[PDB]
Amino acid sequence: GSHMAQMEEERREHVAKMKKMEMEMEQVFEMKVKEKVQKLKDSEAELQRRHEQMKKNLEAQHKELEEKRRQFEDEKANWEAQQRIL
Amino acid sequence: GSHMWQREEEELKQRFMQRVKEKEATFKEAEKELQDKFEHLKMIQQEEIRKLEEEKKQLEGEIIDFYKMKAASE
Ligand code: NA
Ligand code: NA
Ligand code: NA
Ligand code: NA
Repeated sequence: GSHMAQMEEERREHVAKMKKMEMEMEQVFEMKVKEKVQKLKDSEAELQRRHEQMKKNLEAQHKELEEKRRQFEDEKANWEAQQRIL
Repeated sequence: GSHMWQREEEELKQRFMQRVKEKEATFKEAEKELQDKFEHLKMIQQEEIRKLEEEKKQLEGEIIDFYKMKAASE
């Protein structure tokens, strides 16, 4: 009767509601995964930037030491050759 | 009826809640692995820094001995 027809219209509205809800929730979830993927890419990029900076800093530190040692050995060998009395 | 329809809404809302939660647990683990890999590489470079400092200090001591010998030689 009139209550069955009212409930049938409510049932129809519910079916349409679940369709829209699922579709829209899927769109929100996709944008959520898209944000998490970008956050993870940023994290790796920052850590690789820090690693490259420290790597280049260590190369400079090694080079400066190698230079000072090379000049010290050259000056010591020059001195030795100059101290030969005979 | 009306209560079953409300329950259907809640089941879908609970589904997405759990789906987002499991997705978040995978991202948290990928970030964890990422942090461990780069922490490992950082430790190695911090030991390189201390070895370089130690080498610099050793070369400075050799230079002192050499200069003191040059002054004491002539
Ligand atoms: Na973002
Ligand atoms: Na001579
Ligand atoms: Na699902
Ligand atoms: Na260090």
